[PDB]
Amino acid sequence: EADCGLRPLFEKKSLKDTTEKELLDSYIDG
Amino acid sequence: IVEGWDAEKGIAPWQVMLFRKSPQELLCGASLISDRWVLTAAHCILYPPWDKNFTENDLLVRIGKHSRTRYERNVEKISMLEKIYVHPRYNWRENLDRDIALLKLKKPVPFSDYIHPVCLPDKQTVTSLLRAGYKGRVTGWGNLRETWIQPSVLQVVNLPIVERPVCKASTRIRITDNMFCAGFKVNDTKRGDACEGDSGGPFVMKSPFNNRWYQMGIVSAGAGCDRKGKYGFYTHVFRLKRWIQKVIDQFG
Repeated sequence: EADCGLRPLFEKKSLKDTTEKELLDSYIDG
Repeated sequence: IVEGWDAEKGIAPWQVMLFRKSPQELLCGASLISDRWVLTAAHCILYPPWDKNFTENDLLVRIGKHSRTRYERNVEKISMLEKIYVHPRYNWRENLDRDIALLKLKKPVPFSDYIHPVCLPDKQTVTSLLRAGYKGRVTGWGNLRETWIQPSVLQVVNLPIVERPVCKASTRIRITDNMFCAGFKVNDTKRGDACEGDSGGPFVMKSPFNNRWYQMGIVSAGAGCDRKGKYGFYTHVFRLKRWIQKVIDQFG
């Protein structure tokens, strides 16, 4: 439960995947 | 998945493959939401127009996979189902409203670098993240293009959420409160989409606040490949969360 949505091979190792920046950059409103 | 790309290992460790025992074949995508529960689309289980009327003994789920076909020994976990729960208000005769199902594993699956559950959304994640233009990620092993073609490994694609009025106006099919649409526009230089083999897989968003992945949607009707549609339609997971929690609480 408290561990949900955190990837052993990415978030837990302070690594990013090849395209998650596209997702982050899409958050533009306000 | 159309105009997607090869998954990095462990990129979506919640990805689940719904798999038929006999004949042995990929049926649909799905997702891991706890060590005991898997989410998919109801039309992956029960859809008589496509001769689908599966019971628990017809099906396996394959968890931790990357290759579409290889037996990934020591990484994947292949599980029988104890019970299948279809939303009581799903009605295949009419439309794909409430296109959701829960699969209870016979045994809890052990977590690994390749098997880990996704978060369910709450009200805040919907309000802050389920917004037009915001991109989520869809994963699956569906076809790469029209037949009138299969990927060797799990495919990844990032898709923008479509304005509700815009999606309502794109089709004569009713877009209910329990659906949202995603997909690029005609002038875009990206053309990502989901195909039928991707049905039941997750539309997931990474939170800019806590770095967690939240499954906002389930692929219900992608527009890619042989459908040649306009926008893809997704089950709005939060809108059905009351039912999800009810089943887990009652039958967990």
